[PDB]
Parts: sequence; C-alpha cells; structure tokens
Amino acid sequence: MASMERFLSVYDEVQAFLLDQLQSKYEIDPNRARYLRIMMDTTCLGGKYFRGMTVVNVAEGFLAVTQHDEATKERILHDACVGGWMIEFLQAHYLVEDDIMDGSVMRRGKPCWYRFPGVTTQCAINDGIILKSWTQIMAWHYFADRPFLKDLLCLFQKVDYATAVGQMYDVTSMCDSNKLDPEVAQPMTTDFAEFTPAIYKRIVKYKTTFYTYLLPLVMGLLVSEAAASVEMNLVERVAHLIGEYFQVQDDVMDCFTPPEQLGKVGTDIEDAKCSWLAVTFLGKANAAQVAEFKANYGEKDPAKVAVVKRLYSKANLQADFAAYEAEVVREVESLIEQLKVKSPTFAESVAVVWEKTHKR
Amino acid sequence: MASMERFLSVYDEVQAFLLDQLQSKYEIDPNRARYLRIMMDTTCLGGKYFRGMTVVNVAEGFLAVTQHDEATKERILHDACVGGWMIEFLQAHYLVEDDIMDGSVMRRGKPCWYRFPGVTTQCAINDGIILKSWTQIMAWHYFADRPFLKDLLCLFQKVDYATAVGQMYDVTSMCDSNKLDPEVAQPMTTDFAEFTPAIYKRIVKYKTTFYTYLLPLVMGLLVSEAAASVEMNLVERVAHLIGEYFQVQDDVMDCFTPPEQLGKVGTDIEDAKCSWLAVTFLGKANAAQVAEFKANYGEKDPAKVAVVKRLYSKANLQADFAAYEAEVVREVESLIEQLKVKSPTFAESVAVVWEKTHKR
Ligand SMILES: O=C1CN(C(=O)C2CCCC2)CCN1
Ligand SMILES: O=C1CN(C(=O)C2CCCC2)CCN1
Ligand SMILES: [Zn+2]
Ligand SMILES: [Zn+2]
Ligand SMILES: [Zn+2]
Ligand SMILES: [Zn+2]
Repeated sequence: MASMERFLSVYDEVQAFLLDQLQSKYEIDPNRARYLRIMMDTTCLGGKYFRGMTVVNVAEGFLAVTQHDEATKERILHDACVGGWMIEFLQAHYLVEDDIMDGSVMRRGKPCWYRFPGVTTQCAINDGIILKSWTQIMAWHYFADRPFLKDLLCLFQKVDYATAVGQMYDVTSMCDSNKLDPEVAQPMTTDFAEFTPAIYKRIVKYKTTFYTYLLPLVMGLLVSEAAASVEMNLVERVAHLIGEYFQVQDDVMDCFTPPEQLGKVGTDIEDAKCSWLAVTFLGKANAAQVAEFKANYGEKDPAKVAVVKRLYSKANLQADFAAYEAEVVREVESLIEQLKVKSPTFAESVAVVWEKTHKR
Repeated sequence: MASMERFLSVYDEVQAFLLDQLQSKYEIDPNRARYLRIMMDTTCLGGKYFRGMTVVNVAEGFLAVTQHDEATKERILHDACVGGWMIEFLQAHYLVEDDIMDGSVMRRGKPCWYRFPGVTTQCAINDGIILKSWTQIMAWHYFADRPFLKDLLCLFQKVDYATAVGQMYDVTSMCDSNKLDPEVAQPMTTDFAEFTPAIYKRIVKYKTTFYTYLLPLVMGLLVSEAAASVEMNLVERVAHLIGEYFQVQDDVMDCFTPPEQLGKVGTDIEDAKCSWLAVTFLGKANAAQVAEFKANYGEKDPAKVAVVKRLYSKANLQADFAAYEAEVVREVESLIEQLKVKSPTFAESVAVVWEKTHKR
C-alpha cells in the first residue's frame, strides 16, 4: 500500500468512527452529523498533508530496519496514520480560529470556514473547538492500550499550548510590550524596536515549528517505539531550524506570490506583522529608509502598502535571503550528520523533511 | 483549614506555577505574563466556585470516613483543589468563547473579556484556548504520578467534547434540523416543531450538566480513589436531573430577573433560544397564543419581546414550574436514596449539591 492512499483511507475510517459515535452516544441527529462531516472535510482536507504524512514517513523508515510480524507492521502504520490525523486536525483547529481572529477572507483559494453562509462566527468558533476535541477522542480510542499513550498525549498537550503561546506572540507582535494592557486599546508600535531577529525567532518557534516540525517527527518516533534512536535535543534543534526557514519562505510569499497562486490576498504589511522582510529590512536600512517605512507600515491604504513593497524591493533582501538560506542549509546538514550517529534512518527522514521544505 | 480558603490558596499556587513556567520555559516577557495573569483572574475568579468547590466537598466527605496519614489527607485536598480549578478554568474557556460567539456584552456585571479595550476578539479567542490548555498543564504537572491520572484525563476529555457538542445543539436550536447546511444561511424556525421537552433536554444535558454536575462529582471520586463507592449509572442519572433543573432556573431568570441583579441584560427571547419558558409555553398554548408567539419571537425589537414576556406571564407557567420542581425534588430524593446504599457519604455530597442548586 502507498503511503498517501493509506493515510487518506484512515481519514475515512476515523471520520466514520467519530460520526458513528456522535449518533450512538451523543444523541446527534443526521443533519447535525452531516454538518460536522462537511465541517471536517472542509477544514481538514485539501492541503498537502505534510505534517500528517511526516509521521507515516518516519514510521515507514523505522519499519524498513526493524523486525516485526506483518500484523505489527500494519498496526504501526495505522497508528502513524491516526497520529498524523491528530496533527492535521490540530492544525485545522488553529486555522479555523486564526482565520476568525484575523478576519481572514480566503484560505486555499476557498472562503474561510466562518464565512460559509450557513456557518458564521457563532458556529465556527465552536466548530474549531470540536476539531481539537476530536484529536483527543481519536487518541483515547485508537491508542487506549498503547505503551506510548501517555507520552503521546503529554507531547501533544505541550505542542498545543506552545502553539497557543505562539499565537499570542504573533498577534501582539506589532505592540510595544511595555504598553500591553487589557484595560487600554493597543497602539501599533512607532519605534519598531521589537522587530528584531530574536523576537521574530521567538514568534516563529512557538507559532509554527513545534506543531509543524517537532510534533510530526517525535510522533513518528513514539508510534515506532523508537525514541531511543535519537538525541531529543538534536531533534528539537533541527526542527527549530527547519521550522524557522519554513516561515521565512511563507513570509516572503505573503508579500510577493500572486494572490491566485498564494490562495490568499496577503495582508502582513497592513496587519503590521513582524515578518522576516520587515525585520531584515530594518536591519540594513539607513535613517531615511526607516522613517519612510514607519510612515507607511501597518496601514490598510493600498498606496502606502505599495510604498512598503517598494522599499523592500530596493533593499536587496534577496542577498539577505540567500545568505540566510546558505547558513540554514549549512546548519541543517550539521544536525542531520549529528543525527546519523544514533539513527541513519531518522536522519534520512529529517533529510526528506528538509528537502520538501527547501523546495515548494 | 476552611475549604474555600484552601481552594483560593491553591489558585495562587497554580497561577504562580503556570506564570513561572511561561518565563522559564516559554520565553515570555514580563508584560505578556502580566497580561495572562490579568486574563486568568478576570476570567476565572469572581463567581461562587460551585463547580470547583464540589470536588473539594466530595473529597472532604470521603476524608471523614477513610483512614489516612495526615500528609495523605493534605495531598488529597490539594488534588481536589487542583482538580476543581481545572473545572473552573474549563468553564472560563467556555464562557470567554461563548461570549464572543453570542456577541454578549456583560457577565457578572462586568464587561465580557473580549470587550476589554486592550483585549479584542483577536486576542480573546486565543486567550480562551489558553485557558483550556492550562487545565492540561495543571493535570500533567500536579497529577503526573497519580494512579487516577488516566481516568481523570479521559473523563475531562469526554466532558469537554460533550460540552462543545452541547454548545452546537444550543447555537443551532432555533434552526430546523432539515435545513442545516453550511452552504446556506440559516433561517430561524417558523413552525417551532423542534421546541419540545426532549430536544430542550438534549441541549441542556450536553451544554451544562456534564461540566457543571457530572465532572465535579466524579472528579471528587477520582481524587479520593473512591469510584468503587458508587454506581456510576446513578451518578450520571442524578447529575442529569439536577443539571436540567439548574438550567430551568437560569432560563426563568434570563427572562424575569432584573438586569442589575442578573449580571446581564437577558436576550433568550431575541436570540430565539429554546428556553424552558418557550417550550413549556408551546406545550400548553391555544392556536391563537401560538400564532402570536410566532409573530414576536426571536426579534430584537423591544415591543415584540415585551409581547413574548406578556404571553408567558398570562400562560401561568408558575404552575408548570411548581409541578416540574415537585417531580425533580421527588426523583432526586429517589436517586439520593439509591446512592445511600453504596455510599452514605457520597449521597450526602449529592444532597448538598442538590440544596445549593434548589435555593439561589
Ligand atoms: O524551548 C522550548 C521547548 N519546550 C518544549 O519542547 C515543550 C513544548 C513542545 C514539546 C515540549 C518548552 C517551550 N519552549
Ligand atoms: O449520555 C451520554 C453519556 N456520555 C458520557 O458520560 C461521556 C461524556 C461525559 C463523560 C463520559 C456520552 C455522551 N452521552
Ligand atoms: Zn493569525
Ligand atoms: Zn503568512
Ligand atoms: Zn451561548
Ligand atoms: Zn441563560
């Protein structure tokens, strides 16, 4: 069985389980079941399944070098699939709630979930809660007797909290820390003093890397009973790196990829986001460039956004991106090498993760 | 040590733990820590702590009849407190997100969290996510080596999902099931055919009773290692009953308690809620009363709301409430008696729960 086709099959099985259970134990009626079925498919399907598929890929890696009965190979692949879906549904939770929080319009060239006419914000916030609750229902059901149940639940729990903390860093990244105050409406920064590499890095680490890279890799290890083939500090460091890199790409695209091909109109400029472009631009601007940036950043007005785009264009950020790229390629090879020591196989899995990131 | 004073002390300890950990492991800065501290206090403190205190009360009950070292008594009380806070913070999650979902204005005579000037919806949806994540951080920290860890986490997980399912029933309770459709904007019901006792009962069971009555009682049992003193089907049935009754009270108050003393302007009429008043009114109206109700229900216009209030006034719903009240008092005494058999002590704890509900 090919990996993707196994993964998608397990979706159908997990969906049927969750919906059947709503009927038999939660007194749901057909039409509400259909609503939740459509919600699940619209929010969970349609991307590349990179995160879910990484758990499958890590487990397939260990399968090739570990002696197992066939039924045991099958159980581990099924566990890897269910695990991947947990991460997919965790992401779906985050995307639904984030889209509502940020007033987004589109995602994947389709409307955000809350903007569907029969959904609305009132239902969508709760739908996003259900998506995450489903991750736990899956885990307690499929993994109830598994030796890795507690470690998986505990990891999932930490990643989720880290992500929510990351979200908070992200949404507050245009404020001056010393002005945060629930009693007082928050002005956008005027000095941009908090637009630094280290601050940028902290947003991306919490907001993205833990759920996008750390979780899928470590879940792979957990379902394979293989956490002893690795140095968990290395896995963290390599995930950090690749994750930060992933975000730098998506920050460049928010600004420069055509809307049709992005799946979204980008608004990082107008939301006054601590993007890599803004940080890197401020790291090399002269005084007159900094005043012009400040006059035009974080304003809805299209003329002012066109000015920020102009400033980045003439800043030769491509040179900074190539230099950043070169250093990440450098460091990730070092970490892959250090991971070769204990696990050739895991290190290959991280290699493949790195490749699928380094392209798109 | 008095119970409340123990419970509130444990708040301070859990808050310090969660905030200290954000600093030492999540790279948080002081001002974001202060924001989350204010968020925690504004969303978690200020009510009666009925749910949290029930876990403490159930555990104190078993303490009086079970032989333990003093340090063991202390650990169980501390576990009961932490457990109660988990339920409190779960509720705080639900209240923050619900207030946003329903466009609420006030709660407890203070503004809803999302309406604080320095918060906004963008942050508040994520703050509510953090509140629930905190429940898990608490459990894995304080209960890491406890024999009841898995059963507590698994119960908490089910209650939370049930609640979210309940929320969905509640928000969709003015729609015709056969018209639910994410593609199509949802019209309010015209026939009110789904405003029945059984449908009402289903909303309340999922939305309220599991988290308000079931969870605190069973958590009490879990931290006391006492789940074998009870017939879990009885605990469920008694919780169902008392919980349904609790909601009937709050449905009567939404309509009739002065706003100042309620802590809220009631909007159940204008939100076209499946309240007990509406269901019970439709259960005894004549044809002309039903047409007038239908002309005026679920409309913001104050004149039309005053008309629905008038209809309930002249319907003699007090007689239906006294009859419902009498039957609940009846059935709960039966269940308390059936619970006396295995646990005199638990049954007393359910008695006290019943009393604090039956008044206010
Ligand atoms: O730098 C860090 C690392 N931490 C972890 O790895 C937790 C979160 C994700 C899995 C366990 C704590 C947060 N900050
Ligand atoms: O009628 C029911 C009963 N159920 C439970 O008791 C689950 C949820 C709360 C604790 C376990 C399943 C849902 N419906
Ligand atoms: Zn966002
Ligand atoms: Zn982006
Ligand atoms: Zn509500
Ligand atoms: Zn109410």
